[PDB]
Parts: sequence; structure tokens; C-alpha cells
Amino acid sequence: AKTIKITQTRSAIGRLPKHKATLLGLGLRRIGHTVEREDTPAIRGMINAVSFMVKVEE
Amino acid sequence: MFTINAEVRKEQGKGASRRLRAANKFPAIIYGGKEAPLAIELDHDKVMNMQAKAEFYSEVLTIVVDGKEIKVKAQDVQRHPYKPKLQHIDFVRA
Amino acid sequence: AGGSTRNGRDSEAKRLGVKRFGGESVLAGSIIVRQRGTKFHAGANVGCGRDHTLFAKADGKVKFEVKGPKNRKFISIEAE
Amino acid sequence: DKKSARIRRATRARRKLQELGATRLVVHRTPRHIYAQVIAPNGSEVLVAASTVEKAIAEQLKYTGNKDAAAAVGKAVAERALEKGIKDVSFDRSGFQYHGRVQALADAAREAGLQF
Amino acid sequence: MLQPKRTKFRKMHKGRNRGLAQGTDVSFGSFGLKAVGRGRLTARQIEAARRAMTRAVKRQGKIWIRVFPDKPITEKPLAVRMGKGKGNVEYWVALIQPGKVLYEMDGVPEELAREAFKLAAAKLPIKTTFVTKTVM
RNA sequence: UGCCUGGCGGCCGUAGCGCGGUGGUCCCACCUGACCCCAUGCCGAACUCAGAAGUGAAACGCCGUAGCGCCGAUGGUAGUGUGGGGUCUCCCCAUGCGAGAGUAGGGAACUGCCAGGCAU
RNA sequence: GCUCAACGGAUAAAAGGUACUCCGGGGAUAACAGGCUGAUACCGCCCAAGAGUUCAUAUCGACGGCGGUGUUUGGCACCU
RNA sequence: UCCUCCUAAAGAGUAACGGAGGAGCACGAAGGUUGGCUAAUCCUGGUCGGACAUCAGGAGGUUAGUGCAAUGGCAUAAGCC
RNA sequence: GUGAAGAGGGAAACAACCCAGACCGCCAGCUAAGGUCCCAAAGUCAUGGUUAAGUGGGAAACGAUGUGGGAAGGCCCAGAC
Ligand SMILES: [Mg+2]
Ligand SMILES: [Mg+2]
Ligand SMILES: [Mg+2]
Ligand SMILES: [Mg+2]
Ligand SMILES: [Mg+2]
Ligand SMILES: [Mg+2]
Ligand SMILES: [Mg+2]
Ligand SMILES: [Mg+2]
Ligand SMILES: [Mg+2]
Ligand SMILES: [Mg+2]
Ligand SMILES: [Mg+2]
Ligand SMILES: [Mg+2]
Ligand SMILES: [Mg+2]
Ligand SMILES: [Mg+2]
Ligand SMILES: [Mg+2]
Ligand SMILES: [Mg+2]
Ligand SMILES: [Mg+2]
Ligand SMILES: [Mg+2]
Ligand SMILES: [Mg+2]
Ligand SMILES: [Mg+2]
Ligand SMILES: [Mg+2]
Ligand SMILES: [Mg+2]
Ligand SMILES: [Mg+2]
Ligand SMILES: [Mg+2]
Ligand SMILES: [Mg+2]
Ligand SMILES: [Mg+2]
Ligand SMILES: [Mg+2]
Ligand SMILES: [Mg+2]
Ligand SMILES: [Mg+2]
Ligand SMILES: [Mg+2]
Ligand SMILES: [Mg+2]
Ligand SMILES: [Mg+2]
Ligand SMILES: [Mg+2]
Ligand SMILES: [Mg+2]
Ligand SMILES: [Mg+2]
Repeated sequence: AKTIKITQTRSAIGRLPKHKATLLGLGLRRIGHTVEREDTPAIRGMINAVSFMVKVEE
Repeated sequence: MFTINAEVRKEQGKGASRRLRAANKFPAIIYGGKEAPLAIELDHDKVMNMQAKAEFYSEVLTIVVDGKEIKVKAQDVQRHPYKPKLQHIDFVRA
Repeated sequence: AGGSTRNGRDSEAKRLGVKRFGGESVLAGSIIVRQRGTKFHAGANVGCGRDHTLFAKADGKVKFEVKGPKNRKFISIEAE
Repeated sequence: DKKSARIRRATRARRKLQELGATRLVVHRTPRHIYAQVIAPNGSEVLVAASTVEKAIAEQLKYTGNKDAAAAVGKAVAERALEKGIKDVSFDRSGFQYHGRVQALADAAREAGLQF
Repeated sequence: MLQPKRTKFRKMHKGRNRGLAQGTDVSFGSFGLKAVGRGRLTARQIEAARRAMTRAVKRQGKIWIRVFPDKPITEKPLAVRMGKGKGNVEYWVALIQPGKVLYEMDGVPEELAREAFKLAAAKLPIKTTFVTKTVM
């Protein structure tokens, strides 16, 4: 029901604590980890914040 | 008389204005009168040649956008700080 | 070798500022602002201390607002 | 000048009653007339009012700007306030001295039943 | 040598010199010497370039100086360790951004102003250019 | 309901100044007098009282007026959060936010409660 | 009732010398040398007011500017 | 040791043998309250009287004042009787 | 943020830079930065330009008919240079 695929494509080692908390909010754990989340503006805001290191699929 | 050809800007802001000045253009705006302000973009080398005359900043100019001539006057121009180039021009509808 | 200085001093930081911001529910007596002067002013249900400290006389939410002809900044407590 | 200094002289106690939430009696004094009105604690509407410009008060009098007129005004505004159920107010002198016609008015309102 | 007569304070932080300039257009005179590069000048560099264009015009015409050295520059003496207070004020500079008009000139022809401002820019560390007045 | 005026507010310069005009039935103001209430570090100037002959001169109110003050877009520019890059004292690219100053222009306030007067 | 002001105040009450010296430790910290840097120094260069009978550039070169070396005086304290 | 500003990066806080200044008190009224008042400076005229006392008017509108350093405040005055 | 307390791959070598966080095993596969003539794994790939300096593969003021591209200009078959 309006759900999208989010895939972590880069590492989170040297990243900010806020970006690591954003990946925790998305539930991404490792690279290539594809997760399936609903499509809200809050989700789109986390994807906006880490768009450099994720890949949103649809 | 100076006849200048223009196109309506599809997008605005810093990235667009930088990208026009990359591609040898520069934005301008026509305002004044009862009509809404119109965000145009110009070729730089033509207008840089045309503006060297004081006739440019005195006479009434014709701007063609979508084949629709608009008689204006040069209200204000923003120049590059140390290069002979133009950033932005204000046109007041005469 | 040689020299000296005359500019070594400074005082301790008094920790002023706004302790409770707007829309922030407080108890009666809670310090809202510590300040030197009346940079802010006391509005409804808000008292001004000896050192121009703004405290809440009642319970409720903090309301910042600009009133008066001089455009001075008033702090009031909305009821809650 | 005199009007402005009277307002400056009054605007401290007016703001004090403004933050006290006090229903407030406002006196205004002229050489010919004297005015009174009871104002809600919001300061935007009145409750009762009396003056020497009213016919029902001025026609019983010799001159509108003496102490006997001021006492008749404070009596009438007190009897209207108690008719409307307003009992406890706070007297705003409005930059005048508590003296003469103002004092005779407030003493008349105290005697007629207001409590201030 | 230009220098403030009074100052509220004797010393100043080193600061930075980023941003574009404001005195861009030729305001007063007809011809101008505009800075293109970035940096700091001094009262010596200013007065040497002023002498070189005053002599190049044979005191004909009028020369404005748009800049003024108001920033004090400290130095520590030789064989002094890095502590023990801020160094002593040695000279005065003016922070120069790109676009700042440094000098103006009129009463002379254009080619004479070109060769005068060229003799002046040869006394300056930063890269300059020649500009003229403009309507609007 | 209309007009005018007074009081108390709301709002806090699109509300303030300036310039010109205008108002006196009422209101207001000045104004007359003061042994008294009361007052002057002298003075009825002020404060206050008793009044109402005169005048709207001043003040005040109203109307007009863009000399200002004020307000003020659109676009652009500066800056900057994140990511990346370069020739790395400083800048650029993608993206998001986006001024200030200035311009066009606006603009000679708006509104509530009560009371009185004249009209209706 | 304490200029306990060395101001969270070692005691009511305390200055110095050691090239006659000694122990524990430190390259956490100095002197030598090395290192980084290159202010200074040295060597170049740019503009050219003038001097050079005239003539800036035969030789010099004011006012100012840009570099190089690591070579002096120094800075730091990374090795010992 | 203590106070004020900057450094301090628009909450707080934030170092250096960093940049600049002060404090180790005073007051029985210089406190409280009620009532009232509103400056600096300049211009003109005016006995001694003068750049500058005091007096009268006008501009200005706090550029003054705050027991003392600086900052923040202050006209409802926290300033002055 | 990393190292410290963190190995692996790259930057020739190079704690702190770039990519990326090692439970163990496999003579399996895909990729990151960075790379693909040989040392030394992978393009002597394709298409269109530039450079002649081994620039690349170390440096400024300044100097110069080096060379490529663009926009404009003033003389010119009444004959330009
Ligand atoms: Mg950007
Ligand atoms: Mg008028
Ligand atoms: Mg009188
Ligand atoms: Mg009049
Ligand atoms: Mg904008
Ligand atoms: Mg703006
Ligand atoms: Mg106005
Ligand atoms: Mg008006
Ligand atoms: Mg101690
Ligand atoms: Mg101690
Ligand atoms: Mg030993
Ligand atoms: Mg060591
Ligand atoms: Mg060590
Ligand atoms: Mg050594
Ligand atoms: Mg070196
Ligand atoms: Mg010769
Ligand atoms: Mg030579
Ligand atoms: Mg020299
Ligand atoms: Mg050596
Ligand atoms: Mg050395
Ligand atoms: Mg160290
Ligand atoms: Mg060694
Ligand atoms: Mg802070
Ligand atoms: Mg901060
Ligand atoms: Mg008082
Ligand atoms: Mg005098
Ligand atoms: Mg006091
Ligand atoms: Mg490692
Ligand atoms: Mg490695
Ligand atoms: Mg290397
Ligand atoms: Mg290796
Ligand atoms: Mg593969
Ligand atoms: Mg690759
Ligand atoms: Mg191979
Ligand atoms: Mg090939």
C-alpha cells in the first residue's frame, strides 16, 4: 500500500551521528540492505537526508 | 532602437542563474506597469555590445519574447565585480 | 627573554538566557528568563525579580509577544 | 502639554490596574464639567457612566463644575453600578490630584456604596 | 603614508579577507584602477603608486584614492618566543577584495591613464585592471 | 442612521513630522477672579477652587497636500546545512534554505465601547 | 576575631647556597647535532624616478613588488 | 580571588604569559512610600560677568543622567525634588 | 571524523587521507575507492577535440606574432597591408 524499496549503497563509517540515526530510523543495517517502507513525507525526508548513500527503488 | 530577443526562464534560483552564465546567458526581469513581472534570460554577448552605448540606457528598447514585443527602459543592471560581464538587468515597462 | 601582560582577566559566565521557551508548559515560580536589564518585560501572570529575572506567577504556557508603542518584548503566561 | 503631562501622570496607575485585572472607575475633570465611567478590566468597554453633561443631572444643578455636581455625579454612577451589580472597583484619578471635585466624587461613591 | 589619526583600539585580530567588494564602480572620476585579485595593501604601496601616477600625469588632473589602511598589523620581534602577549603594531594595511576600485583619475586622456595606472599597478602586489565610468 | 466632539482602549510609524486651509450651538481650549479647600524651596506660572465676559489667537480636532519619515515586492546577489570537487590564505558543482541594501510601487491610518450635541 | 590576597584557605609559627654533592625518573623538558618552517639572512628577478655631458636600462638604480635556496640569526620542541 | 565586553562559531558553556578596563567599597539616606518634575548641548538678549556662574525665550529630544568600571537597561522613568 | 583501541584494498613506500568495519572455512560470484602497454589483475576500447612542452611528471610577479576556439570592430577589387 504505497510502499517503496530503499537500498543502502554506501558505508556509514565516517558519517555523522545524525545520518547513522537516520539509517537506524529507516532500518538499514549493511550495504546492499534493501528494506521496504511506507511512503510518508517523514520517510521522504530521511531519504532526502541520506540520498547520497541510499538508492530508492520503485 | 535596440531589439533584443529573450526566452522565458523555466527555472530560477542560484543554480539556474549560474548555469545560464555558464552557457553564455544571463537572466533579467521585466517589471512595472499592471502586468506581472516576467523572468527572461538573454544572450550575453549581444547585450554586452548593446549596453556599451549610453543610447542603451537612455532610449526605449524592444524585447521580443514569444514573438511579443515589449517596449521597456533599462532601469538597473548588476555587473560582474571585475569582469566585463552582466549578471542581471532590470527592465521597466515603458 | 622578556615581556609581560596586563590583559589576563575575565569573569565567570553567569548563565543568563531563556530557560523556558515559547509554548512550553511551566509550573508557578519557574524561572523563564535571566537577564541584566529589562531586555524583556513582564506581561500577564509574570513577575519581575530584583535582578530583572522573569518568573511565572502561575502555571501554563509561555507566550512571547511584542506590544506597546516602543515595540518592547513582553512575556506572558497563557492559562492552562 | 498639560494634556500630555496629565496622561504621563496617569499612565502608571492605569497600567498597574491593567495588570491587576481591576474593574476601574475613571474620573475626568474639566473646568465646566466632570465625567465618570466604570470600565471593564479589558479596558475596551464601559459598564456605567455619569457626567454633568447629562440632562438628568445637570438640570438639578447650579454650575456643572463644582463640588456639588461632582458629588451628584459620583452618587449617580454609584447607584447605577449597584443597580447593575458592580460593587468593588478601583478609582483612577486620571492624572488629577485626589482633591476637590475628584475627592468629593470618590467620597460620594464610597458613601453611596462602592468599595475602594 | 596613510594612517588613522586615532583608533578606538590599538590592536586587531587577523581576521579573514573573503567575500566580494563593494566599491566596484568608478564613482567620482572618469578612469579607475580596479583590483582583480585578493589581498592586503599597505600605506607604502599606496603612496608609491600614487607618486607613480602623479608623476606620470605631471600633476595634471585629479586623483582619488578609494581605499584607506585602517587595519593594524602586529609582528613579534626577532628572537622572541611565541607567548608573552601580542606583538607590536608595525604597519597598517587595507584588506582588498576582488572588485574594489583602488584609484580614480580624471582630467587626463585615456591612454595617459592607462600608462599611469600601469606604472602604479607595477608597484602593487595584486593583479589589477583598467576601468572606465559607466552610465548606470 | 448620519455628522461632530469628549473619554477609555485595540494597534504601534501605510498610524509620525512638515506645509496650507478650517472649526466654536454643544464639547474642549484659552480665558475672569481668588478672603476661602489647596498651593508656590518667590510667583493663583503650575496645582486648586469659585465661575462664564470674551476668543477660537495658541493649543487641539478635521480636511487637503507626496518635502520627508515609513512600508515595500518580483528577480538577482551575498551567505549557508549536507554531499562532492579544485589551481585549497580562497572558490566551484548537485541539492535545500535564502538575506540585507536597492528598484517598481504603496502610502497623508484603520477599528471597538460609552456619553453628549446638531441633523434625521 | 584571619591582605589564611598562593583568595576551596598544607602549620599558631619558616629564608638561602651547593662547581664537594647524591638518589629516583624524563627525550613528558632545555643546551649540541638532525627534523619542520623560512620571519631573518643570502642570491636572483619585476617597474623605472633619477644619476650617467645628451641618453632610465655601458654601469648604477630610489619608492615599492615577486620568487628561490636552506646558508646565517631565529621559531617549534618530533628523535636521542 | 571577584566583576564587564570581545575572542565565543545568532540557546548555555567554552582555552591561551589572547585583546581592553575595573573591584577588596559607599549610603541611617544615596533605603521605603506618596505626590510632583524631565535632561545634554547650542542660539539670541541681558548690570558688574568675563570661553564659561546666574536670568528670559527658541532649537534639539536624552547625544544627559545612573555613588563607582564596562555592558545591558531605564519616560509608567530605575533619572531629579 | 579517523587513529589511539581497527585489520583489509588504494594513495610507490606512508598510525591520523580515500573506500570500507576482520566469527571461522571454500582453488565460488558481484562491486567500492582506485584503475585497465609491461613490471602487475583488467580497454594498446569506441567517438570527437587539445597539447609538442616528456607539458603531463614541482613553483610566482612579469614577459612573448606559441597554438586552438568564440564574439565584435576599421581598411579594402573606387584596390587594402
Ligand atoms: Mg549551491
Ligand atoms: Mg496646521
Ligand atoms: Mg488658569
Ligand atoms: Mg487657530
Ligand atoms: Mg528574493
Ligand atoms: Mg528585501
Ligand atoms: Mg504619513
Ligand atoms: Mg496630515
Ligand atoms: Mg593554592
Ligand atoms: Mg586556590
Ligand atoms: Mg642521576
Ligand atoms: Mg620530545
Ligand atoms: Mg614524546
Ligand atoms: Mg636544536
Ligand atoms: Mg621550502
Ligand atoms: Mg642614453
Ligand atoms: Mg639591470
Ligand atoms: Mg629596493
Ligand atoms: Mg641545514
Ligand atoms: Mg635550526
Ligand atoms: Mg605538543
Ligand atoms: Mg636525531
Ligand atoms: Mg553564546
Ligand atoms: Mg553557537
Ligand atoms: Mg511617582
Ligand atoms: Mg550669555
Ligand atoms: Mg537609585
Ligand atoms: Mg587501517
Ligand atoms: Mg591501508
Ligand atoms: Mg606520495
Ligand atoms: Mg601497498
Ligand atoms: Mg566484475
Ligand atoms: Mg570505477
Ligand atoms: Mg596484465
Ligand atoms: Mg586506441
